Amino acid sequence: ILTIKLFLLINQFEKQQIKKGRDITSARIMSRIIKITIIVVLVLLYGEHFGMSLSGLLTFGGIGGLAVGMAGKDILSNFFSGIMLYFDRPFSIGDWIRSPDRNIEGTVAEIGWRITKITTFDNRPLYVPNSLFSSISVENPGRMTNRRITTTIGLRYEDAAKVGVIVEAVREMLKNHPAIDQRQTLLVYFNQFADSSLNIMVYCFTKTTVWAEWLAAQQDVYLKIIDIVQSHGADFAFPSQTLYMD
Amino acid sequence: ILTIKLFLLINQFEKQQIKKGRDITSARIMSRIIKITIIVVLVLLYGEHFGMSLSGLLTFGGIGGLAVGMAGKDILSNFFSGIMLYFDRPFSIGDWIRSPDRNIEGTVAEIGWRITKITTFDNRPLYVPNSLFSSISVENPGRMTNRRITTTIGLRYEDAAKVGVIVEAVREMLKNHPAIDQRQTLLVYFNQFADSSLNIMVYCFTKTTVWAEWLAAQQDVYLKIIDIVQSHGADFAFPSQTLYMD
Repeated sequence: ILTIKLFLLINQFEKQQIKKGRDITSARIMSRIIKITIIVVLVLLYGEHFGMSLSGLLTFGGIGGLAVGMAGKDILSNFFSGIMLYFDRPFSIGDWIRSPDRNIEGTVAEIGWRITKITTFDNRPLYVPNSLFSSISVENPGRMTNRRITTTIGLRYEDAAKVGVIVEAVREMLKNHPAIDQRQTLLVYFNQFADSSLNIMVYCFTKTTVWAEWLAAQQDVYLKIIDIVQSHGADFAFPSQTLYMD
Repeated sequence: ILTIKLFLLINQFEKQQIKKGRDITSARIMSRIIKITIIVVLVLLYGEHFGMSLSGLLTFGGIGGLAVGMAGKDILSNFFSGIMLYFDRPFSIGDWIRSPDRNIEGTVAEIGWRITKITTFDNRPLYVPNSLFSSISVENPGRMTNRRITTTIGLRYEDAAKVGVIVEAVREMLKNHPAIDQRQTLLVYFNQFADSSLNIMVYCFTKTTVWAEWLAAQQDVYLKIIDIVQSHGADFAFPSQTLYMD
């Protein structure tokens, strides 16, 4: 009677799957698989009243369960990480996330039990297995407080007498710029002997976090830097070489 | 009687395989393998009425099942991932899919219990084990909403006085182009001091998702950009060098 009840239940499931709309052969194969699995489980559970030697079933079930346990580790790990994400999540829907270990960059669209769906920046869907969120570092640029501007000014080696005044002028310009956050790091220093130029680092932050506003402020700063450099008699350096001719 | 029944059943299977058309020696070898496997399973299951010490079979079966369990992990994992794909699939037949972790690029042709068959873009079949779809990220360009156009305009360092007007002209041209989606990102800014040029980024989207239409729109935009740049007196920059002669 137990076998009849289980068979009728999975038969109802099978016609349910068919009515949902699916290939018939696949439904038959899945129904079989469930049939054999249920039969094996019942035989192992109900194998003493009409059963066998109590040593054979132990070994057989141990081998089968051991093989199944190592075979299904990844599928179960994904769902376990999904439960963990449900309880403790480092991001929310709509957050732009990133990782230095794997390519998962994009904005979160859906968080599921098995995979997370993320919209990339070329408008494509990306499906990430949940287990990855248990072994890699996740960065959240969507929760940033400032946008950083970093650049290098490469002057000619013959402009060594004007490095200090140029550095001071650039620092003053950055300090008086209305779009620059004055409570964050602000460094302008000459710090590198390059192959063909003397390099000056520029390192600052903007108040805004909007993409277009940050880009506009960066462009304005770059143009002002060009004007400052060219007004002091210096110039930017191309790659240079010394040629000896026969 | 059980052994006779099983032997006759697998013999019928063996002649079935032969009639299907296959090498005779391979069929004999497979029949043997099944013979020995069935004999071992029956001995371990039926080893108490005429059997042995109830400690030897436990150890023997444990060792055998442990070895078999670790030996067959990959084959069973592929089928488990096939079942998972049957129930929860991130793609469908005819979808162009991709992955940043492995080379599986192509359009899905068949989804099976063990492997997935994908048609590559040089018209070749590729067979991907199903377990890969449980540990890697899958991108679906076949479900994209827009096609992206990104490029860089490199102007000469002597064209620094015309960057703003060129940027404004390019932005206006992109804003008035009938093939550009105006509800998506649209950025045109000067954002890089390159080695030999000043770089302007162009970043926009098209309404269409068709390959040929997107390529045609991109070509039209590129030609218009060339005309705009050349009409303002600027020019594109080749790699440049400064040479000092003895």
